[PDB]
Amino acid sequence: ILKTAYTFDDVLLVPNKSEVLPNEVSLKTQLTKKIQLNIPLMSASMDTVTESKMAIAMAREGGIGIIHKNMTIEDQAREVDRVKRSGGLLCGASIGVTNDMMERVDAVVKAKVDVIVLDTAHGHSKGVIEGVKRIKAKYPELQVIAGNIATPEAVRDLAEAGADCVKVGIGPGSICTTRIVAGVGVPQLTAVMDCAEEGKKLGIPVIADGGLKYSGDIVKALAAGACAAMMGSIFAGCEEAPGAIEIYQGRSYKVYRGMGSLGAMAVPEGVEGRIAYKGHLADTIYQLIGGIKSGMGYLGAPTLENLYENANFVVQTSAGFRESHPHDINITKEAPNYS
Amino acid sequence: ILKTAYTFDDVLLVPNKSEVLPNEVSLKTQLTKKIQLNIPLMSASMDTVTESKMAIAMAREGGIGIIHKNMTIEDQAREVDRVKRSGGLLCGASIGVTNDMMERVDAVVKAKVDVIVLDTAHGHSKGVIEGVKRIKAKYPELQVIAGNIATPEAVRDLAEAGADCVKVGIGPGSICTTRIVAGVGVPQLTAVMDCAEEGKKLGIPVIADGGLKYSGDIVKALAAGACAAMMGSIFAGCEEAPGAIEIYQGRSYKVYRGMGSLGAMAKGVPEGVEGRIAYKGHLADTIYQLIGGIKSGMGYLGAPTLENLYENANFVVQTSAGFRESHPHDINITKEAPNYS
Amino acid sequence: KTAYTFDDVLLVPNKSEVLPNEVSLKTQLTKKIQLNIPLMSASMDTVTESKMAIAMAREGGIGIIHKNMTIEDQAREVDRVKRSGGLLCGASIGVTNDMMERVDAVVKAKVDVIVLDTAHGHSKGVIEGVKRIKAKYPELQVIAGNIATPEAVRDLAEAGADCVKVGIGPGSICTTRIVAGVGVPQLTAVMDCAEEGKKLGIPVIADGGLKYSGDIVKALAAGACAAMMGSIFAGCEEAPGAIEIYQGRSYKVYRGMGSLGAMAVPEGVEGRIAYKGHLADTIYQLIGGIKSGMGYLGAPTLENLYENANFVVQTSAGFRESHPHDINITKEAPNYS
Amino acid sequence: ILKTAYTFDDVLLVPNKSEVLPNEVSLKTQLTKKIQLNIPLMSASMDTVTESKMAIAMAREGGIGIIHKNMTIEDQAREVDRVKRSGGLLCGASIGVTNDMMERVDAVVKAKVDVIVLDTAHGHSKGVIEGVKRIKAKYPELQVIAGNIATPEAVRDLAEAGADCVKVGIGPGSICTTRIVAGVGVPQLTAVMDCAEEGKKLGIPVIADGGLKYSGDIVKALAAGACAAMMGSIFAGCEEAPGAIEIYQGRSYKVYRGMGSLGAMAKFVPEGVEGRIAYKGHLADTIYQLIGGIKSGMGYLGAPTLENLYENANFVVQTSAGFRESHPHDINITKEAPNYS
Ligand SMILES: O=C(Cn1c(-c2ccccn2)nc2ccccc21)Nc1ccc2ccccc2c1
Ligand SMILES: O=C(Cn1c(-c2ccccn2)nc2ccccc21)Nc1ccc2ccccc2c1
Ligand SMILES: O=C(Cn1c(-c2ccccn2)nc2ccccc21)Nc1ccc2ccccc2c1
Ligand SMILES: O=C(Cn1c(-c2ccccn2)nc2ccccc21)Nc1ccc2ccccc2c1
Ligand SMILES: O=c1[nH]cnc2c1ncn2[C@@H]1O[C@H](COP(=O)(O)O)[C@@H](O)[C@H]1O
Ligand SMILES: O=c1[nH]cnc2c1ncn2[C@@H]1O[C@H](COP(=O)(O)O)[C@@H](O)[C@H]1O
Ligand SMILES: O=c1[nH]cnc2c1ncn2[C@@H]1O[C@H](COP(=O)(O)O)[C@@H](O)[C@H]1O
Ligand SMILES: O=c1[nH]cnc2c1ncn2[C@@H]1O[C@H](COP(=O)(O)O)[C@@H](O)[C@H]1O
Repeated sequence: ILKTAYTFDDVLLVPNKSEVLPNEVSLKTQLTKKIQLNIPLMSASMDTVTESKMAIAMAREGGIGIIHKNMTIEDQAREVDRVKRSGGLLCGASIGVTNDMMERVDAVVKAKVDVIVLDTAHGHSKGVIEGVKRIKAKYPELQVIAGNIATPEAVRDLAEAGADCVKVGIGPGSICTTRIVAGVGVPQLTAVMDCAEEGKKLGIPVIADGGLKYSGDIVKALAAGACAAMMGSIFAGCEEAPGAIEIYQGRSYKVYRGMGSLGAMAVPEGVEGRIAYKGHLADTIYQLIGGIKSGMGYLGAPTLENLYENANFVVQTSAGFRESHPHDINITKEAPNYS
Repeated sequence: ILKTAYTFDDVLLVPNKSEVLPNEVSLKTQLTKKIQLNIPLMSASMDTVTESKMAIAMAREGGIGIIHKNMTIEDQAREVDRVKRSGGLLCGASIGVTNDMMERVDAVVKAKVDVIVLDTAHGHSKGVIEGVKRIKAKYPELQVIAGNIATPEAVRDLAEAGADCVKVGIGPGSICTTRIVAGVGVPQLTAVMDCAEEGKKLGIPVIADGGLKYSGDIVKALAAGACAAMMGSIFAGCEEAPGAIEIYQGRSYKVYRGMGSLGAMAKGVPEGVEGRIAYKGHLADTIYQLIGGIKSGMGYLGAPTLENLYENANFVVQTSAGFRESHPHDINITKEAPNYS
Repeated sequence: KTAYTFDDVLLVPNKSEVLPNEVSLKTQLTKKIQLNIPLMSASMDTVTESKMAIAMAREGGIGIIHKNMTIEDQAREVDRVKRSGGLLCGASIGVTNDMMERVDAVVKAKVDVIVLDTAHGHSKGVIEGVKRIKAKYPELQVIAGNIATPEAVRDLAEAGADCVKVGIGPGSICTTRIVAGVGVPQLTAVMDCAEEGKKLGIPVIADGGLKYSGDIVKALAAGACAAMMGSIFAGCEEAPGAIEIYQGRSYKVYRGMGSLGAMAVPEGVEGRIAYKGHLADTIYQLIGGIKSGMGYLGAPTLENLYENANFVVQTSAGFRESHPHDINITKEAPNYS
Repeated sequence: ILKTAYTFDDVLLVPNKSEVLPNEVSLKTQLTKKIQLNIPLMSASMDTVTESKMAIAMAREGGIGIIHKNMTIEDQAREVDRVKRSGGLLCGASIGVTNDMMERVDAVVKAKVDVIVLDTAHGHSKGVIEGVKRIKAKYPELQVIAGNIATPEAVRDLAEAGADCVKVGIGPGSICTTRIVAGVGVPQLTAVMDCAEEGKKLGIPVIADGGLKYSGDIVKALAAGACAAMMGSIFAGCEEAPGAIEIYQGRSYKVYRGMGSLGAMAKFVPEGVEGRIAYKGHLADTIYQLIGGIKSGMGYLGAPTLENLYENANFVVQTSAGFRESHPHDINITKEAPNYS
C-alpha cells in the first residue's frame, strides 16, 4: 500500500573490492557523542538478560549492559554500584515513564551510572518526550537513550527533546507479540535504515534493538547505519544471565521472557519460555565478533563508518533464503555460530 | 494480472506520534446511521456461534449478536424476544433470499428486532438487490445490513437498493472453502479498504466479516475503514456459544462448522468445513483481551476515536520473512498467554 | 516477467442474475465436437482406458485412451467405447515410426478425436505429424500438445490442428521443471495461449496441475475450452490397475508416462494415490463446484465466464487465508482434502 | 536497496521451437581458451569431494576434477601425478593465497597440471589479484581460474589481472553459512547471469559454483551464460569421493563437510558445516542422469550447442506456489527416481 518494508532475512550484503583482512578491521563505535564502545554490542534490559553479572561481563568485553528496572529503585542502584565498584566499567540503567521516575533517575545517577535508557512500548509518545526534557533539565550532561521507535519523524522529535541516542524496534523481538495483539510495527531492517538516515542528518546515532538471531544479521544492521545492536535472546542462555539452569530431557536450558509477558508484569504484549544454555558470554561474543569482522572483510570496510558508506543491499526471495542457509545436508557436528 | 490484493498477515500499521494512552481512547462506532455500538464487535450469525445466550452477552459487553436463521421462523422470533425482554438490548436477525423471506422479516419485526441482515454467499446478486428493495418498501424505518460483497461496485448497488450497511467478505472465513471449490474471492484487507472507501463516499458504513485470528487483525480492519468487525471463530469456543462441551484427548472443545458445510445444510455442493475449537470460557474474558489489544493499537497510532484511527492510518507491506519476525521466534514457549496461542 | 499458477490468483465476484443450477457447462472441444461438461481424463496408463473412457462420456466428458499398448489393443479399447452407445472417445498418438499404422487403426474403429501427445509439442516431429495426418484425413479431429507459448499455438494451428493441449510441467507426477529446468506456470501459460487461440478460432486445453474444482474454474475463466486431469481421477474404480493395500489404507498406483515404470532419463515419478471410489461422485463435486464459481461471476455460459472474468493476485499469506485455517477439521468434506 | 536477485528455484526456462532431439545436442564447452571439456561438469576442490580417484573418474567421464589443497605440497603434486599418468587425462589443482603458494604452484606444474584454481572466500581482493599477477608473470602459458566472486566489477579486475577463467558464488553452497555468519552474498543465478554478461564483453568464461541440486539447475546456469558448473553435494555421495561409507539405521551414508567448517580448518570462526549425505553409488550413474537432464533441457529450447543455449534462452519468474507445482505434489512417491529425491 504505502510501501513494502524489509527485515534482515529479506536482504543480503553485496561483496565489495577488499584491501583489508578480517583481522585488520576495527569495531570501535560511538554509542552517544560522549560514550565509545570497543564493540557495537548491547545486552537487552530484561530481568532474564542483564543484571550485575551480565553488565560486568559485557563491559569487560568492550560492550555495555543495561540494568533492567524490574526491581526496586534501591536494588537497581545497588546493581549499578556493583558494576562501577569493579573498575572503570561502562554501565547503563533502565528508566520507565512512571510516577517515581525522577526518584529512580536520582538514585542511579548517584550510583555513577553512565547512560540512561528511557524505554516504553511506544517511544514516540507525550510521556517519553516530556520525560526526556524533564531529565535533561536536572542532569544536562547525563546521557539519555530513548525508545522504542520505528519512524524518521520519531527520531527528530526525540532529538528535539534532548535525547543523545534512540532505540529502534517495534515488534522484532523474539519474545514480542506487539505486531500480533496491536497489529503495529515496522520490519526492523527498513526501520533501522529509515531512522539512521534521519539520525545522521541530525547528529544522533540509532540502536538496532531486537530480531537479531545471527552474527550476519548484526552486519546488516551496522551497514544500515546503526551505531550499535541490542540483543536479548543471544545473551539469555549465557551463564552471566539471571536465572537457574534447567535440564529438560538431557539438555540444559535457561528461562527467557519478555518484559510485557504475564510473569514479568507481576493485556500482555510478550511471551514466556526457555532457550538453550550457551555457556560463558566470552565464547558467544567471540563468534559474534569474528562473524562481523568477516563480513566487513567482504565489503572492504576497515571501520564501521566505511561499512555504512559503501554497503549495497539486495533483496532475496523465499527460495533465496533456503539457498543462504545450509541445505540438503544432514548436520552431524553442530557449529558454534549456527543453530 | 489485474492487481495484487493483500490480507491482514501481509500488512502492519505504522506508529504515529501519540498524546493518548490505551485507557483513554473511545471505541464507540456507528453500525448504521441510527444504531451505535460501544465496541466495534459482533458475533457471527452461525448455528454454532450466536443464539439468545450469545446475543445477550454480546450486547451487555457493548457489541451486538446476530441470531442465525438455521431454525423455524417461530423459533427465531422467540430468540430475538428473549434478548429484547431481558433489559433494553440490541439484537440482530439473519434473513436469507427465500420464498418465506418477508414473513420471516415480518416475524422478527414483531419481536422488536433492531437490525436485519440479508446474508448470502453472493451479496451482489439480483435476489438480494430485489430482496432489499422489498424489505425497504414495507419497512422504511427498519435498519438493513446486506452481504456479502467484496467489490466497490456491489457497495454502490446495494446502497442504491436501500441498504443501510454492507458486510464484506467472500473467502476469509476459517471454516470457508469457497475460494477453493469455486475459485472465487478477494483477500479481506484489500476487500475491506476498497469497499469502505466506496461506502465512505455514499455514506454507507461497511462490516469486516471473517478472517480475523488475533486482536491486532481487528485494529487493521478498523484502520482500513470498517465500522465493525464480525467474528465466529474467536467466540465459538466460549461458554455463551451454542453446543455442548465435547472432550477430545482430555481437553475441552466445542463444535464449530460452516454455514455452507455439510452438517449445517442437513439441519435446514458444500463451501464449508466442520471441526472443533478449544473451549475458551466466558465471553467477558475473551472480549477483555480483544478490547485491550485494540486499545493498544490505537495508543500506538495515537488515535482517540475510531474515525481518527482511519484518518491517520499508514499500512506497510511485509514479506513472509517479515511475518516470521512479527511472530515470536527461536524460543520454546512454556507458559501460556491469554491473547496468543 | 513473473508467471502465475492457479494458487497465485483468485477470481473476483461480479454482479449476478443467474443461479448455479441455471448455468450451462456446454463447451466446444473442436469445431464439430462438443461436450456436455468441460472435463476430460488424462491419456495415462494408470488413468484412462475403456472403462474410464466409457464413464467419462456418460457423465458428459471424454476420455483419451493411452498409447502404452499394442495397436490392436488400443483399437479394441476404442471400439469397446464406441459399441457402448454413441459415446465419444479419444486416442493418443505419438511421433513414432508406426504412428500412421496406429492412426489408421483407431480411425477404422471410428474414433472421434486424436491427440499427438509429446513432451515438447512445439517441435519439428509434431508439426510434421499433424500436417501428415491432416493430408490423409482432412476431416479427422486432431488435438496437439503439449505447448506453453502463443508462438507454439500459431505454429500448431497453421499445421491444421483443431485444438492444442497446454501444459509443460504442472503435472502432479511431473519432474520436467526439475530435471530439465523447463516450463511455464500453468495459469499464465493457459491465459497466454487462450488469447492467441481466440484470434485464430482454435480452442486450448488446460492440462495438468488441477487439484480442486476452483482450479478448474480459473482455467476456464482464463480461456480454456476444457480441462484435462490425471490426479483427480487416478484413485477411481474406473481407472486401470488393481487396489493395493499399504499399512491399512487402500491405494491405486499412479505414475507419469515419463517415469521408469511407464517407459518399460525419466521426467516423471511413480507413486500411490488414495482409493476415491466411483467416478460419478467425484464429477458431481467437480461440476457443482464449477457451477458455484460461475454463479459468483454471473456467467450463464462458459464463453460468458471468459468475457467478464477478473483475476487478482494473492500472497502466500492470502493463500493461507483462502484455505480453511485455525480449526481442527473432524469431518472430511466431499470436495476438499 | 538494489533490485531483487534470484535463485535457480526462482525461475524457469521458456520452451522454444525445436528441430533438435536430445540425442543430437553437443555438450562440448571451453573451460578456458586452451582447455576444452566434453561435458560441462566440475567437481569441487574439497577434502570430502575430490582426490585422484574422483579427478580420474571425472576426467574419464568428460569433465575435470580439482584436487584440494588440504594436504601437503608433496601430497597434492603426488595426487596430480597419479591422474596424469593414469591416462591422457585433464587435472586441476587448487591453490590458496599464502607465503608458500608459489612453491606449491611450482610443484603441481612439475606434475604437469592443466589448470590452477586460486580458491578463496573472497576473490575480489588485493591478495588474489596480486596472486594471479605473480603467477602469470612466471607461468604465462599456465591456465588460471580465480574465485570466488559475485559481481561483474570483480570479473573486470580479475580479467585485467590475467585470469583465464572466473569462478562465481558467494554463499550458495549446500554446506555454507557465509550468508548467515557474515550476511554477505548474492543469489547464485543473478550472480552467474551478471558475471557471465560482463565476461562476454571481455571474452572470459565464468564457472557456476555451488547451490546446484538437480540436473535442471545446471541447465539454468548454462543458459545464464556459465561455461561450466562446479558441484560438491551431487558428487560427494559417490564411491569415488574420499571418506568411508558410514552406516546409520540400515542406511548407508558418506561424510561431506565445507572447507570452512571447524573440522576442515584443523580458536576460529567457521563459515561452513559438517554433515552426512546418502551414498549414491558410482559416479558413472550420477553423471549419466545429469547429462541426460541437460540434453533434455537443450532439446526443449531448440539448442544444439551450449552457446546456442545461452542465446535463445528465456527466463520467467515463479512464485512459491509455482515452486510447489514445479516439484511433484499430492502423491506418495513409492519407487525411487534416479534423478529426483
Ligand atoms: O505498555 C504497553 C505494554 N507493556 C509493556 C511492553 C514493554 C515493551 C514492549 C511491549 N510491551 N510492558 C508492560 C508492563 C506493565 C504493563 C504494560 C506493559 N503497551 C503500550 C501500548 C501503547 C502505548 C501508547 C502510548 C503510550 C504507551 C503505550 C504502551
Ligand atoms: O520424451 C521425453 C520424455 N518422455 C515422456 C514425457 C511425456 C510428457 C511429458 C514429459 N515427458 N514420456 C516418455 C516415454 C518414453 C520415453 C521418454 C518419454 N522428453 C523430451 C524432451 C525434449 C524433447 C525435445 C524435442 C523433441 C522431443 C523431446 C522430448
Ligand atoms: O449457496 C451457496 C452455499 N450455501 C451457503 C453458504 C453461505 C455463506 C458462505 C458460503 N456458503 N449456505 C447454504 C445453505 C443451504 C444451501 C447452500 C448454502 N453458495 C452460492 C454460490 C454461488 C452463488 C451465485 C449466485 C447466487 C447464489 C450463490 C450461492
Ligand atoms: O577465509 C575465510 C574463511 N575460511 C574458509 C572459507 C573457504 C571458502 C568459503 C568460505 N570460507 N576456509 C578457511 C580455512 C582456514 C581458516 C579460514 C577459512 N573467510 C574470509 C572472509 C572474508 C575475507 C575478505 C578478504 C580476505 C579474506 C577473507 C576471508
Ligand atoms: O515483552 C516484550 N514485548 C515486546 N518487546 C519486548 C518485550 N520484552 C523485550 N522486548 C524487546 O525485545 C528486545 C530483545 O529481543 P530479542 O533479542 O530479539 O530476543 C528488547 O531489547 C526489547 O526491545
Ligand atoms: O460455510 C461457510 N462457507 C463460507 N463462509 C462462511 C461459512 N460459514 C460462515 N462463513 C463466513 O465466515 C464468517 C466467520 O468466519 P471466521 O470468524 O473468520 O472464522 C461468518 O460470519 C461468515 O461470513
Ligand atoms: O511423466 C510425465 N512427466 C511429465 N508430465 C506428465 C507425465 N505424465 C503425464 N504428464 C502430464 O500431466 C498431466 C496430468 O497431471 P495432473 O492432472 O496434474 O495429475 C497429463 O495429462 C500430462 O499432460
Ligand atoms: O565451508 C565452506 N564455506 C562456504 N562455501 C564453501 C565451503 N566449502 C565449499 N564451499 C563452496 O561450495 C561449493 C560446493 O557447494 P554445493 O555444490 O552446493 O555442495 C564449493 O565448490 C565451494 O565453492
